[PDB]
Amino acid sequence: GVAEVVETFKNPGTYSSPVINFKIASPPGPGTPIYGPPRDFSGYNKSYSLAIGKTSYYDPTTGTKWNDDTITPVSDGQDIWRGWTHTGKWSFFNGKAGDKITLSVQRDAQEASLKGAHPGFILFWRPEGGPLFWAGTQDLDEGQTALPADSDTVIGHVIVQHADWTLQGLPPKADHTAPAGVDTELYPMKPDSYTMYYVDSGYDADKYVASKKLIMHPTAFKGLALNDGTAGAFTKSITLPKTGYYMLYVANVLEVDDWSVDADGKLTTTGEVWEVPAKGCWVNITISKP
Ligand SMILES: [Ca+2]
Ligand SMILES: [Cu+2]
Ligand SMILES: [Hg+2]
Repeated sequence: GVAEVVETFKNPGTYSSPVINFKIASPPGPGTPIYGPPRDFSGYNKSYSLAIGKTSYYDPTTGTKWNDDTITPVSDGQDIWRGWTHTGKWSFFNGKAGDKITLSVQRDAQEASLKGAHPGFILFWRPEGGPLFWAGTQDLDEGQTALPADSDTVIGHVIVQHADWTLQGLPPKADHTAPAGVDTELYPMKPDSYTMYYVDSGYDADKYVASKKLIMHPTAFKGLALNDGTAGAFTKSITLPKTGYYMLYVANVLEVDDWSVDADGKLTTTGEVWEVPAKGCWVNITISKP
């Protein structure tokens, strides 16, 4: 591994390369929007707070699973539920090859004792070096010549958490470029495709109640479990493999007594750990150096 998941563009569609926003902080509602500052962690020792949806990270409500064909036995890599792109929250940073940093997500100071959050993340590298405008994708098909402020494209509405992610069949694009340094044999710049290269991912595996279980796959994400004895938080050391622009996705794993997905793919749970206030589930992402 890692697996590579290859999507086929379709607009309207799940894999329509929709735009994400780096300020939106309010929970999966509307609800009435809350926007904060853009979550740029460039320079590091930055920290931002925002709300994450109940099952966003490993999300049966997506009705979508993928499978990871790089796991032996392949049985162990199947029916991996996707995360939701838009009930997670997106951030970015610019950085340098070899940069040694530490990512921490934990319950927000003001929710410090409410049980619920089991944050996880995915970190991607975008060899294009910056936000990617692509005309004819979902939210850029109305004559736009640029991305809206504080926004960027991602492949689709339901995301893979342990794979390189490729979109193919895009409206032909003559200016799909990378900067001078990028090895375009390893990281090709296609007229009709782009890839989000996997960097790292993990989630908080510490339960609030040892008898309970996480809405999480039995085996496929074994390498991604993060255990530190503290429910509601994880920390992770990350060395940046490349110079340039990184895209960070953070979302939530839900703890339950039991859960089930019925024939019509409806999600049911019992005994949810979810003591979450009117304002929603708030976490704080900090990237520090070191
Ligand atoms: Ca933990
Ligand atoms: Cu979405
Ligand atoms: Hg919560």
